[PDB]
Amino acid sequence: LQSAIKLEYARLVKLAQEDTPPETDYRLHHVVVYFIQNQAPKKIIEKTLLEQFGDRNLSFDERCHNIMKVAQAKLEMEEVNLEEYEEWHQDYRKFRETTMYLIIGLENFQRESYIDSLLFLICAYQNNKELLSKGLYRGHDEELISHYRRECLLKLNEQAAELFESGEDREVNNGLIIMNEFIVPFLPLLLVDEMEEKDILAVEDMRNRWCSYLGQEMEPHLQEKLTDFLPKLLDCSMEIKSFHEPPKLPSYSTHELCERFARIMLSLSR
Ligand SMILES: [Cl-]
Ligand SMILES: [Cl-]
Repeated sequence: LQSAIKLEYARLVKLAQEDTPPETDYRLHHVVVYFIQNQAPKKIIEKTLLEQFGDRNLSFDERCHNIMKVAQAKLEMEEVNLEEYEEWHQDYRKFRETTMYLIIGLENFQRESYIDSLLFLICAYQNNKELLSKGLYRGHDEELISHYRRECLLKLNEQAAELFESGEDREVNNGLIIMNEFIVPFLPLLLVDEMEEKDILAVEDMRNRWCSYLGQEMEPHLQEKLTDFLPKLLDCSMEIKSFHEPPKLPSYSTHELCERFARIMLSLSR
């Protein structure tokens, strides 16, 4: 059947146009769905379909063997544009990893493991902005990732402040280590854009919280600690390293990707 590829392409177009609830994202099921929703050239899509049919070497199924030879025939026929071809498949692999960062970030947020959550959400947010640079359908819901990155910062800040309010030397030092390790270094990320008003207000809310302890009386060696810390939190400088190493992802199957995405989207309460 010289048209099995045309049948399959027409099926994926239909899948690509279906309206689906937030837990279901057929871009995670097939690279060609990602391509269709992102206006990939018809030729990029056909080559991807032909290679999915024609890449194998062996078959025990007469009908599939024949479809394999047909696809290998068309593929063997300047029109290749390999850099464009590799670029689209790299973009899809980045979409899958971005999804996996987001899932682990949201899973840990829901478990209230905010230290583990935060870096995944920050990485997901930044990768997602890089995807959406290239088009509207390249990535994930910006307002959702924006919401959880911001709420995860505020909850970790709450955790650090309540440690500080306890007034014990170990807990104060631990709270200040949280602020200096996980929060202060990423404050510039939430100030980059004046249009992102909720992020601006959240940075101001975190800064007010730590300043309001000036209005409280406490052990003076702790007051010296607060006094050295506050300039760090209130600093005007936007100095931030340009590359950050991403947290480690455990190996995962596409099956895991899709199912864990569905499961966290369905249990999240926002
Ligand atoms: Cl949708
Ligand atoms: Cl959806």
